[PDB]
Amino acid sequence: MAQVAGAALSQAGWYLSDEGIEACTSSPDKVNVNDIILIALNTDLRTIGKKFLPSDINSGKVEKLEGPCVLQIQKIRNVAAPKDNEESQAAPRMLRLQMTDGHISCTAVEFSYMSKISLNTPPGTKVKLSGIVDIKNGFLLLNDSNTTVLGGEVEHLIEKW
Amino acid sequence: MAQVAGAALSQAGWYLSDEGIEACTSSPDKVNVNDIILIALNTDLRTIGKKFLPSDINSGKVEKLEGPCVLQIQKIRNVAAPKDNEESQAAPRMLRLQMTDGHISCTAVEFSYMSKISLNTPPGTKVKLSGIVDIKNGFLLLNDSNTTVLGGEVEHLIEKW
Amino acid sequence: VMKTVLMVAEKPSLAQSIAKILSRGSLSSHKGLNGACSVHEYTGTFAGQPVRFKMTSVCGHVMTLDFLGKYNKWDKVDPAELFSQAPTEKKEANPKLNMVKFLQVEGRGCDYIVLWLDCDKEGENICFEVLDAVLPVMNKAHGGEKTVFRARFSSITDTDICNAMACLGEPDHNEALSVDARQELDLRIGCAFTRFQTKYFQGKYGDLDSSLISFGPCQTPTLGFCVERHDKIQSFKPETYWVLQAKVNTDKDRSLLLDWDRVRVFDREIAQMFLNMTKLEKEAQVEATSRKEKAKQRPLALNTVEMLRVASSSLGMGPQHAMQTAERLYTQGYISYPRTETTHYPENFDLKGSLRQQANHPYWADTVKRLLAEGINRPRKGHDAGDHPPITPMKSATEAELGGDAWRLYEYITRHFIATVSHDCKYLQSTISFRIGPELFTCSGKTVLSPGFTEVMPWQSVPLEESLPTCQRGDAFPVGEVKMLEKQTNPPDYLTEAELITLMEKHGIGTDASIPVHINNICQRNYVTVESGRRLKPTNLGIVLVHGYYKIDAELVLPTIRSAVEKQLNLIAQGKADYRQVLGHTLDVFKRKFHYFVDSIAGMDELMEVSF
Amino acid sequence: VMKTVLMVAEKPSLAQSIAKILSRGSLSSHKGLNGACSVHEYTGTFAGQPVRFKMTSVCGHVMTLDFLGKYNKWDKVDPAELFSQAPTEKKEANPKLNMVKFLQVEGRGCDYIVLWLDCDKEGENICFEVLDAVLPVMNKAHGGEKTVFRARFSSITDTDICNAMACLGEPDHNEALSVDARQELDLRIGCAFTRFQTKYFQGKYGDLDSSLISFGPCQTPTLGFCVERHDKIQSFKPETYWVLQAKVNTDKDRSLLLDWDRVRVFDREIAQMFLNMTKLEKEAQVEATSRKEKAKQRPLALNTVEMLRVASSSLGMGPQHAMQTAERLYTQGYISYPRTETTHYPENFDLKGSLRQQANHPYWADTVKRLLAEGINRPRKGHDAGDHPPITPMKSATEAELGGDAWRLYEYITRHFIATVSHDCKYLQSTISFRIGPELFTCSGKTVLSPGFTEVMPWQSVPLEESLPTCQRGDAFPVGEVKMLEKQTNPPDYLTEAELITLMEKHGIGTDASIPVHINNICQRNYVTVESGRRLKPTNLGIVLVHGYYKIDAELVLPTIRSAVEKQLNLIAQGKADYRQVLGHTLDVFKRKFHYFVDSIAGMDELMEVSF
DNA sequence: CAGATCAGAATGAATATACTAAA
DNA sequence: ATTGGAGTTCATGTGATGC
DNA sequence: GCATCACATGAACTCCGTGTTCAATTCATTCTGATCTG
Ligand SMILES: [Mn+2]
Repeated sequence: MAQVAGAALSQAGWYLSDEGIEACTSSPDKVNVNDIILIALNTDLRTIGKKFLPSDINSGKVEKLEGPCVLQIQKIRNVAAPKDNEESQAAPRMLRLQMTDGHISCTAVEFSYMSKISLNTPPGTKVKLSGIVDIKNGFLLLNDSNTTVLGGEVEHLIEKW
Repeated sequence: MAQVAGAALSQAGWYLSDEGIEACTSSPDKVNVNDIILIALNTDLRTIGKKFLPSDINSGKVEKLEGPCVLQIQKIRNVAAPKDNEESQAAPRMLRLQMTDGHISCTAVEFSYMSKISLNTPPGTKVKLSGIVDIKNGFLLLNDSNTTVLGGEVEHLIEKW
Repeated sequence: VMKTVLMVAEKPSLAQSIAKILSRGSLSSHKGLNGACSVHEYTGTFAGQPVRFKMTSVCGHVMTLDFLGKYNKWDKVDPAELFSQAPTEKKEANPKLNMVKFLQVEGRGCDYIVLWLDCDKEGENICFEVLDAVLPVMNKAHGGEKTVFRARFSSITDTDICNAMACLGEPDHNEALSVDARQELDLRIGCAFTRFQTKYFQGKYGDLDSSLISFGPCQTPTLGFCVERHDKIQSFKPETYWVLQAKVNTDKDRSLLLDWDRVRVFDREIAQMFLNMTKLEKEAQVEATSRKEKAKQRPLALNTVEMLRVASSSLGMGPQHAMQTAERLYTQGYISYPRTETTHYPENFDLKGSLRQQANHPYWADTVKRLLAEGINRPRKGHDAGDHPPITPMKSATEAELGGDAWRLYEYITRHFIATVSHDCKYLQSTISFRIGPELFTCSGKTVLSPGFTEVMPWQSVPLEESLPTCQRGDAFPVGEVKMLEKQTNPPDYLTEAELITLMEKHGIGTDASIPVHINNICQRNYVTVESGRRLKPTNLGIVLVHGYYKIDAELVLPTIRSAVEKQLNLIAQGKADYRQVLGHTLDVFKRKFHYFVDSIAGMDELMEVSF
Repeated sequence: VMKTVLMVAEKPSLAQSIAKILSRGSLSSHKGLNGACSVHEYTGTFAGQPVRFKMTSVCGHVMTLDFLGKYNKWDKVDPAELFSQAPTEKKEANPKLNMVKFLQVEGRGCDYIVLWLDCDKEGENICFEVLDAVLPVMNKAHGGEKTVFRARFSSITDTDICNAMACLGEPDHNEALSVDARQELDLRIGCAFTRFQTKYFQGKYGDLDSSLISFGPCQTPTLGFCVERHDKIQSFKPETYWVLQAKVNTDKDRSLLLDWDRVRVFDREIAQMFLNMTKLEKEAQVEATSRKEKAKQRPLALNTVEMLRVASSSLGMGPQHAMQTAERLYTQGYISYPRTETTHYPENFDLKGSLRQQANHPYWADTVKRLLAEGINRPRKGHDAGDHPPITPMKSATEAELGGDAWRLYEYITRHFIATVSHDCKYLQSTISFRIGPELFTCSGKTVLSPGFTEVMPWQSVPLEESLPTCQRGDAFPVGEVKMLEKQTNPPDYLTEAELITLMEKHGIGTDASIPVHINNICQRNYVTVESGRRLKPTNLGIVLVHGYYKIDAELVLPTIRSAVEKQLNLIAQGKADYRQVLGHTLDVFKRKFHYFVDSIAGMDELMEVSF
C-alpha cells in the first residue's frame, strides 16, 4: 500500500501492474518488499508488467535511457553467426538480444564479450540495465557496466528442436 | 812434438783437455795420431771434452760454426714420427740428435737424407763437423758433406733402454 | 598353517606399486613363468594368517569369442548362419603372447584369490574370465568362507589404495555379461553384413571384386559423418553479409587499408549503425603494432600421392596420363620407380653426386652451383615403409630430350629434388593496429628476409608486399576514406580430421582411444581419402555406399541408433530380463528389414549402373 | 627285371640340376612324402644293365650329436662328469623335416647306391649318416660286387659332372672321423664350460638373472676381438701435430694449396724454426713435373664374405638379416647359391648369356648395351676352392616384383657382376713440385680419361677435383700466405663390422656360414650392443667377464686355439695318428684346464663385483 | 623489459633360456 | 639350409588301481 | 610289492578375402618454460 508499495516497486524497478499483482501471489500482511521479488524472479514479467519503455524506441527519436530497469530476454542471437551454425570462433561474438519489457520489445547489441550470457541461455532470463544506455537508430548498445544478469524462467516450453 | 800433434788433432777437429790426454793413454809413452785417436774414441767424452764451444749456443745469437770440430750424439729420436707408432713410415725420416760436447747439449736436425746413421744408432758415437756448420736459430742443421760420424764405442749406459 | 594366496592384475608398474604398498620391502622377484611381467612374492598375513603372497600381473587380456565352429565357413555356407545359426564360444586367442603359462600359474593351488584388475566394465570382464578359469584349478573351497576378494581402488593414489585394502568385497556381476553380449552382437552384425556384401556388392564386377566392404556397428555412421559434409557442400547454399572498409593515410605515395578487427557481421542495420559511428573520422591512433618472426619449413621428399596431387594441380592434368608419363620417364629413364610411399632418403644414397650431375640447364644455375658449394643441410626425417627409395632424378636432361608434358613432369621432379636440400625461408610478419572510435582495426603484412627454397619453387613463395611503416605507439596517422563493402562465398571449408574427432565425441559412439584406429580402418577400406591440408574427402565407393544406405535403409545409419543400443544395453544393469530376448528381438527386426533390403538390392544396383 | 639305383644330393636345387643333365629331359618328378624334398626318377644304364634311377635330396644335416637326456636335466650331475662319464648319442636334427623316416620309407629294394654329396669336409658326416641309415633298408647285398659308390665331382659344370658319372669312387672313413672328432670335442667343451659358468655366475650375483653366460671355441675369440679393440681405444695417450701449409695463386681466381713433403713434425719450437726459415720468401719455382697415368683394379667375383661386408657397410644391414634376404631371393629363384667361397668363374660358364638376359632394366640399358658391343672383358683370374659357383644374378627382374631389401641386396648383386666383366678406369695423376726456400712442396691431382667399371658402380668412383694447370720449368708463380697448423693425434674409433670380418676370415675363427650365426649370437646375449654407424660397443657385463680370462689363462681366448685344434685334427684326417687316442689326449689336457678354471675363478669374481 | 637464446613434457619406434657349432 | 595347413585317430607312456 | 589296464597325449596320416581391442618398456622430435635490452 501507498508509501511502502511505492518504495518496494522503485527499489527494483519491477513495475508490476495492478492486474498482475492481484493475479499473482501477493498475500496481504505476509510480506512487503522481500518475498514479493523473491518469488517474482520466476514470474511472467511480459504479462505482469507495464511498458515503462518509451513509445517510439525503434523510431530513433529517443536518444538516451537512464535509471535502473529490469527486463526479460526473448530472442538472443549472435549477429555474427550463420543461420545453420551459431557457435564458432571464426569471428568475434557479437550478441543480438531481443529484449522484452511486456508491451514494447526492443533489441540490444553487445559490445564487450561478456561470459555471463551464453547462446544456450533459456528465454526469460532477467537482465537489468543499470546506467546510461544509447540507441543508435533502432538498436541499443550494451556494456558490462550496464547489464547485470539475475536469472529466471518465463513459464514457457523449450521452444527448441 | 806435443803442440804439433795437438795442431794435427785440431785440423782433424779433435779438441781435448790435457788431463784428458794423459788420462786416455794407457801410459805416458811415445804416441801417434792414430793410436791417440782410437784410445780417446774408446773413452767417454764427458771427462775428456774441454771447453771448445763458445757457449751462447742455445740462444739465437750464434749463427754458424767454422773449421773442423768434434762433437758427440747422446740420444736420438725421430721428431718426424709419432710416439705410439714409433716405427711408422708415414713420413720421410727426419731425425733430431742431442749433440753434446762434455759441457752442453744442443739440437742438430737432419736436413738432408742420410743412411749411414739410423734410429738404432749406438749412442755416444763420435761425429766430426769440419768446415761449414749451419746454426740457424742456435740449432744445428746436418749435411752430408760436413757432419760425418766416425764411429766409436763408449760404456753403453743405454742398453737400448 | 602357512598357506599361499595369489593376486592377479594387469600392469607391471602397477604390480610394482602394489607390491611396494603391500610390503614396503619390495617383496622378492621370480622370473615370469608366463614369459613376461615377472612375478613377486612375500611372506605376508592377508587376514593376519601366514600366507605366501604370490602376485602377478597378466600381460594382456584373452578375448575373441569369434565362432568356435567350423560352420563359419565361407560363401558356401547357409545364410541363416549369419542371422542366428552360430554355436558361440570363446577361444584362447593370441597365443603369440602365451596365456597357457598364465593358466598353469593360476593352477597348482591357492588358499585365497585376490583380483585387482582394471576398475571398469572391461576390467570386470577380464576379472570374471580369469575367475572362471582359476576356480576349476584351485585347491578346494572348503568352509563357508569365500575365496574371492576385490579391491575398490580408482587409480594410482596412495591413500585411495590404502583405504581400498580395507575396502574389500566380491566383484559385481552381470557387467561382464553386458559387455561380452555387446561383443557378440558386434560379431554377428559385422559377420552378417560382410558375408552378404561379399555375396552381392561385388556382383561379379571383376574390378570391384578385389575391394572389400567392412561393415560395423559404427563404421557406417562414421562414413555417414564423413559424407554428410559433402552432401551439404552439394547443397551449395550461399550466404550474404557485410564488410567494413577504411583507409589510414600514407605519406601520399603508398596506401594503407585496414581489416575491421571485428571481422564479419550478419545484419542490415547494426553495420549501418557502426558506419554511422565510423563516418565522421577526424583522427586515428596507433594503439599497437606487432612484428614477429616465424619460418616456413622446408618441403618433404615427394611421394607418389603428392606428385599426383600437385600434377593434377600445378601444371594440371589427370592421374591416368600422369601415370602414363611416369612410366615413359622410367623408360627413357630419368626417374626411379614412380610408386613411392616413403620419405626417408636412406643414407646409402649419394646426395653429393646426385646434386652434382646437374651442372647445366640454366633454369637451375649458379644458384644450385653455390648450393653444391659450402655445406648442404640434412633433409627432413620421414617414415620408412620398405617399398622403394623416393623419387629422384638421374643423369639430367635438357629441353630437347623429353619435350611436352613429360618434360614438364621431369622439370617438376628436378625442381623438387633441388628443393629437398636448402635453408628455410625466414620472414617477418608485421601487423599494426589503428584505433578509431569504438574500434581497434588492424592491418598485417609479411616481409621475406631469406629466400632459401623460395629461390627454387616460385609457385610456393611468399607474396611480395610493401613493408608497413612501423612507428611508435600513439602517433597520429590520420584517416583517408572509409567504405561499406559486401563479400560472400559458398558453404566453405570442408572440415578436417580434427572436426571429425570433435563431432565423433559429440554424437557419442566410439571408445576411449579407438577413434584413430576406426579412422584408419575406414580409410584403408577405400571409403575416404587423405588430401592436403588434412582433408578427408570421401571416395566413390564410400559415397555410393552411404547413398545406397540412405535411399532405402537409413535405420542402419541412424547415427543415434548405436547410442540407443548402447544405452539399452547399459540399462540392463540391475534387475532386468535375459540377454536372449534383448539380442533376439533386435536382431530379428534388423534381419527382417535386412531380408527386404536384400529383396531391394535395386537401389545399390542403380547406383552401380550410374557410377560404378 | 631291371635293377634300381638310389642317389641323394646334399641340396635340393643341385639335385634337380643333376637330374636335368642326367636325364637329358626324361624327368619323372613328384614330391616325396615329406613336403620338403621331391623325388626324381628316370631310366638309364649303370655298369652295362638297363636300370631305373631314383634320386632325392636330404635337406641338410641328417643327424646331430647330443648327450643322454638324463644329463640334459641340468641338475643331475656336475658338468665335470660330462668329460668321461656322459655317453653321447646321435639324433635326427629338425624332426619337422622327418628326414630319417623319409629315408626309411623310401629306399627299400634299392640294390645299388651312388652318393652325390659335396666332396669337401662337413659332407662326410652326412654321407656316412645316410649310408648307415639306408643299409638296413635295401634288398641285401647278395651280389658279391659292392654297392656303396661315392661320386667325386670337383666343379659344378656340365663336362665335370659328365666325367663324374663316367668315373665313381669310394668314401673315406678315416677323414670322416676327423670332422666327427672336431664336432664332438666342441660339443663337450661348450656343454661343460657354458653350463658351469651360467650355474656359477648367476649363483649369487642377482643382476645376472634372466641372462645366459656362454663360453666356447668361437664365441670367446669373436668377443675378444672387439674386447682388445676397446682396450686399445681406452689405453691411449693423445699428442699434437705440427704441419706447415702453403697457399698460392696461378693467374687469377685460382687457389692452390701446397703440401709439405715432411708431412708432420712433433715439436712446437722445431716447427717454429721451420716456419722462421720459410716465411722470408715471396717466390716459388717449379722443379719436377709429372704426366704419369695409373689404373684402378676391377673387383673379383662377389664372394660371400665380401657380399656380407658391403651389405653391412653400405646398406646398413645386419649380417643375419642379409643372409636371410639372400636365402629368400635364392629360394624364389633369382640369384644362384648364397653361401659360396669360390671366386674364379667356371671356364664353361656362359658369361655372355647372363649379361644378355639383364638388358631391359632402365637403370642400365645404356651401359649394358654399350658393353655388349666391344665384347666382354675376361674375368680376373682369382681363386678357386672346389665349392659352389660364386653369386650371380640368374634372370632379369624389374622392381615391381621386388621390394625394399629386394632392390637393395639384389641391386648390389647385379651391379657387381656387370662391373666384373667390364673394363677398367683410366686416370691421370699429375704432381707438380715447388721450391719454397730450401724446402720442397708439391701438389697432387687426378683426372678421368675413360671410365671403366665406374660407370656402373657410382660409390667406387674416382673423386672429382680441379685439374692442376699446366706448368713449364723456370717460372716463378706468385706466392700468397702461409699458416702453421696445430693438430691432435686422433684416437682409433670403435670397431666396425667390416673390420670384424677381416679379423675373422684371416684367423679362420669360423666357416663361411658360421660367421653370420656367431655375430648374431654374441649380439643376442647382450655382450656387445651395436650403435650408430654399425659399430660394436662392448657392454659392461661383456668387458668384465672377458678381462678375467686374460689375467687367469690366456690359452682360452687367444685367436689361435681354433687354428691349433683344426691343424691337429687334419693329422687324423690323413690317418697319421690314432683317432681314439688323440681324442683322449685332447680331452685330457682340457680336463686339466677345466679344473684350473674352477680353482682360478675367485679372482674373476673380484673383477666382476667392480661393475656391480 | 621479451627476441634471440637455451631448456622440459607430449609423440612415438624399441625386445627378453638353453645349452656349443654348422649345413 | 630353409618347407601347406587343419582334423582325426592310433600307438605309447604312465598313473591309478587291484591283486 | 608287482603285473595290469585304461586314459591322456603327442605325433603321424590324411583331407581340404569377419567388428573390438590393445598392446605388457623408453627413441629422437615437437610444441611449453627462464633472461638483457629501445
Ligand atoms: Mn655344406
